[PDB]
Amino acid sequence: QKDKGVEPSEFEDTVAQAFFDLENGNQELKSDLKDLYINTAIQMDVVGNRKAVVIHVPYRLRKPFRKIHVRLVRELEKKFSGKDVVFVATRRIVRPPKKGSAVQRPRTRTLTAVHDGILEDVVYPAEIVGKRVRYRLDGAKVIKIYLDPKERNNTEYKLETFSAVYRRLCGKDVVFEYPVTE
Amino acid sequence: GRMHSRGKGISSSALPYKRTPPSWVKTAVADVDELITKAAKKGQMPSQIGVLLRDQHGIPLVKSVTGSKILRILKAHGLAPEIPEDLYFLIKKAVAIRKHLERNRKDKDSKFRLILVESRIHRLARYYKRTKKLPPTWKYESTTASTLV
Amino acid sequence: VRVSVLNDALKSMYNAEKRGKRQVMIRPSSKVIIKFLIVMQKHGYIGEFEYVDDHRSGKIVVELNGRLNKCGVISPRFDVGVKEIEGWTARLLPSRQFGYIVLTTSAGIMDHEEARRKNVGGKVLGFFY
Amino acid sequence: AEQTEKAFLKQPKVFLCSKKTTKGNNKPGKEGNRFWKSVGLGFKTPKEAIEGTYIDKKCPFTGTVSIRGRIIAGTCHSAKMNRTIIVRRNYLHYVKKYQRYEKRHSNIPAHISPCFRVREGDHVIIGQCRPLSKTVRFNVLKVVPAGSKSGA
Amino acid sequence: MVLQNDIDLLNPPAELEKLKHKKKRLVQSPNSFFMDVKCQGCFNITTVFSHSQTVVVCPGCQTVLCQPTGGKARLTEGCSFRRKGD
RNA sequence: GGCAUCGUUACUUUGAAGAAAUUAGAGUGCUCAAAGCAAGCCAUCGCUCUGGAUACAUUAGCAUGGGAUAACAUCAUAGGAU
RNA sequence: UAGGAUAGGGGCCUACCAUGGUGGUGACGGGUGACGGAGAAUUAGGGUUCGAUUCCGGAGAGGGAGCCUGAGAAACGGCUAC
Ligand SMILES: [K+]
Ligand SMILES: [K+]
Ligand SMILES: [Mg+2]
Ligand SMILES: [Mg+2]
Ligand SMILES: [Mg+2]
Ligand SMILES: [Mg+2]
Ligand SMILES: [Mg+2]
Ligand SMILES: [Mg+2]
Ligand SMILES: [Mg+2]
Ligand SMILES: [Mg+2]
Ligand SMILES: [Mg+2]
Ligand SMILES: [Mg+2]
Ligand SMILES: [Mg+2]
Repeated sequence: QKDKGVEPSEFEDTVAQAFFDLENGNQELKSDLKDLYINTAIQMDVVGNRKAVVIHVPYRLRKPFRKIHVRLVRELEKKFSGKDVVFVATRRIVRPPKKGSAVQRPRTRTLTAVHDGILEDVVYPAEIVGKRVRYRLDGAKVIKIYLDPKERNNTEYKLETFSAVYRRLCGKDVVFEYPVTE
Repeated sequence: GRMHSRGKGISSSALPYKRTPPSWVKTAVADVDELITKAAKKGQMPSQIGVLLRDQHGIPLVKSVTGSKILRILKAHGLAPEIPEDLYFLIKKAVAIRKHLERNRKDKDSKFRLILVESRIHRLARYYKRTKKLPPTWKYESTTASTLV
Repeated sequence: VRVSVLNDALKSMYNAEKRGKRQVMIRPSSKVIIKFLIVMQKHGYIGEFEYVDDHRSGKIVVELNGRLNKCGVISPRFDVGVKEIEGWTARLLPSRQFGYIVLTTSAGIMDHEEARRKNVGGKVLGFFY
Repeated sequence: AEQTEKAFLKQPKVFLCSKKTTKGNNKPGKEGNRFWKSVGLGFKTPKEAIEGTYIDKKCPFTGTVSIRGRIIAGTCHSAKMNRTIIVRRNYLHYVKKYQRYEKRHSNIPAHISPCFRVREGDHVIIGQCRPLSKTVRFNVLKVVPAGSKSGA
Repeated sequence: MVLQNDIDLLNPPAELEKLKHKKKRLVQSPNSFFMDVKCQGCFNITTVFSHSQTVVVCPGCQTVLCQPTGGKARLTEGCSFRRKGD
């Protein structure tokens, strides 16, 4: 459901009804929808038009959704159009350990190591093959990401949606690109 | 360069940037775990288990498919050897050198190599003691070393 | 062995600058190297530079604009207070009109004028002018 | 028992033969009771000093010695003695001409009460007291075993 | 080829790095690959490493496929080679 | 006014305590100066509460803030946290 | 550990017990035409050399030792001995 409290927003109702509805209409996707549905759903319009929706698998159901993320969003195409639905995973970001504070806060799931841990979630069907960081003269560093050339799908027009989503989820400017070779 | 030579060779491996296992790998974690455990039962060792997995069973890198190193997998399963592999092979080489040098007292070049290998053995043993990978009472006794291997 | 990556970075950059190169490659990268380069770029002594992720230690490609005369580290990192900065200025710098000394104070990595502004001290990383 | 000498060992001013009961009488050491005190300075009296049978007049917790002066941390150097250890205090001396530090050390003999179990290389915290011997002027106040402070 | 003043280190030519040492490339990459060797008969799915070190066999007749050498494994003349990739 | 119980240091900032004399330094026309800590003024049965400033003073010690750069052990039999 | 002695802590001394204590981070031993410090000379900075002497602390009254009186001395412009 959601991390704290009992009453979520007014937006999750549409996605919950879509979850309860979309199962009826598939053969394999129908069966494997007994997992915890969502934790939050947030809308965010991108520059110009074609607003986007961001959903949060808790943590553990992320691996099963990689098996359906290829179809689910496509199956979610026959839904509230004007959508760019993207799934991420909610993660703890514990800063706590101070100068003392012998607590270790494992160096795997640190703070802002989640930042690059949500980055490939937004682009799950296309795995990143390269990353560069350019530090501009105004202190306005940008991140350029080379995704795998095997696009073969709608990953081409989601780049600005990914940029807006990352800007509103981590406060970083990211511009995507593709290799010239293949 | 080399610790005990003047060489400057740089030949090594180059792991791919893509940390995820390749798509064509259709082997589950359970099969890899069972294969590693069976190999460790057959007296193999992590370095020579990784190569067997890479060649025969088409597993490019264990840390990718299973998410953890071979030594960690064996230690979690409890099949890990009592002595680290590199120290074991260094001790084996030193034992072979001593066995050969016993009958050739004038071969004053294998004595120098023996000194070098004993120095490497002692350095590695000190490191493994510092990280509690060996008992603090461990000691390399040359006469009884061959019984260990 | 590589005991100070900052010295290797600064020395390679200075050597490339003397030869009139327009780009230089620095390997391996690190956060302190990035902060030193950021200070130098902010004061207008270099231009663009991009960090390349090689998944192991990262490289930096830096664009030179010909404005950098010398840049070099100071080893070991001596500790200087606010009252000693002047003395080091009389040693590492051509004149009081320009030049910069980089300090790693507990408020971050900065130049010596900024350290005097904030009235803080620290260790000396290097210098550039 | 704790009596291993040719004289009976007892805590001073602690009457050991009162007929009236105990275990509820304030100031432990009244009507027959182990006498113990808190040394202050934010130090915790060990349970082995309150519920103990040893007798030590030089112990800071159950003795006649009061801790005042300087508090010094260090590492145990040699503990081959009878209720006394050597504490090694490592520091850095600043050679001014060369603006550089040289490693220095200084051994300090300290008295360790029978409530503290110690080993070579342990991390000890000691506090200055009145002279107890020719060289002993400190009492061990805390012992942390080597290779510790774990948990995350 | 005056010097790197004309080329761009950020975007170097895509073929010159096909020849440099793997460590010395802009981003380190392996020079090997995996191949599914197909025998003359059936059982054509066996997967082998390019720079293999163990003499692999086949379920049918053990059909010795490759010999380990100082570099790429010496595939036999009778065994057909095609490569699998990411 | 609360109320805890805490990785340790180096480094850096701010504070305190810090003998005078000497040194630097403010005032002051000993006729100048080296000096001295005196003096100055309405032309008084006196006044300026006259002044007799201020720094620095390694290192070690005490206390406040900072955590960038460094050193120690702490790091997966859960003997972990709630 | 227990006493003795002291104005008082303490191998300061006695009886018994244990085998410890310091050292290439220089113990131990030797040289000093070595009292220590505040300070002095020269000083771009760093530094080098000096510091018996009037301010602070210590030690001595030809060389050692013992002591009375006294609140305070192992006093010497006090005693006793060599
Ligand atoms: K006494
Ligand atoms: K009198
Ligand atoms: Mg006594
Ligand atoms: Mg005796
Ligand atoms: Mg003399
Ligand atoms: Mg003098
Ligand atoms: Mg005279
Ligand atoms: Mg005098
Ligand atoms: Mg006298
Ligand atoms: Mg005379
Ligand atoms: Mg006399
Ligand atoms: Mg006379
Ligand atoms: Mg006299």
